[PDB]
Amino acid sequence: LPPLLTDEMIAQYTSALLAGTITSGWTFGAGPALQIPFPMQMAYRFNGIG
Amino acid sequence: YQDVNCTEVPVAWRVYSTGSNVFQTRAGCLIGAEHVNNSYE
Ligand SMILES: *[C@@H]1O[C@H](CO)[C@@H](O)[C@H](O)[C@H]1NC(C)=O
Ligand SMILES: *[C@@H]1O[C@H](CO)[C@@H](O)[C@H](O)[C@H]1NC(C)=O
Repeated sequence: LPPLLTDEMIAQYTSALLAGTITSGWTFGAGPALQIPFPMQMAYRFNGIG
Repeated sequence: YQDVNCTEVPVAWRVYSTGSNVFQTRAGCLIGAEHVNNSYE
């Protein structure tokens, strides 16, 4: 039997996740996606490890 | 009908073997449903 999800939609989901985590930080896992420039989220990701 | 090129589906209830609505997909052949360009859930 063929798979229910062809590879194209799998690639679409992966691209969606990647774009979301690049642009909106991790705030798109909780609620609405909140925009933030990339350097200031790497700054907070440092601030999260001391 | 699974994995059957439906040029010969009724060769081997008749209403569900005629050509009222025939769709060809990767899974097999679908009879009784209308193809639609629109996309839904
Ligand atoms: C299915 O059968 C038809 C015969 O009408 C043939 O032309 C075609 O190549 C076959 N395979 C398909 C449609 O994938
Ligand atoms: C769907 O799109 C195709 C390609 O443009 C067209 O031939 C067809 O008439 C459209 N409508 C249906 C119901 O298939």
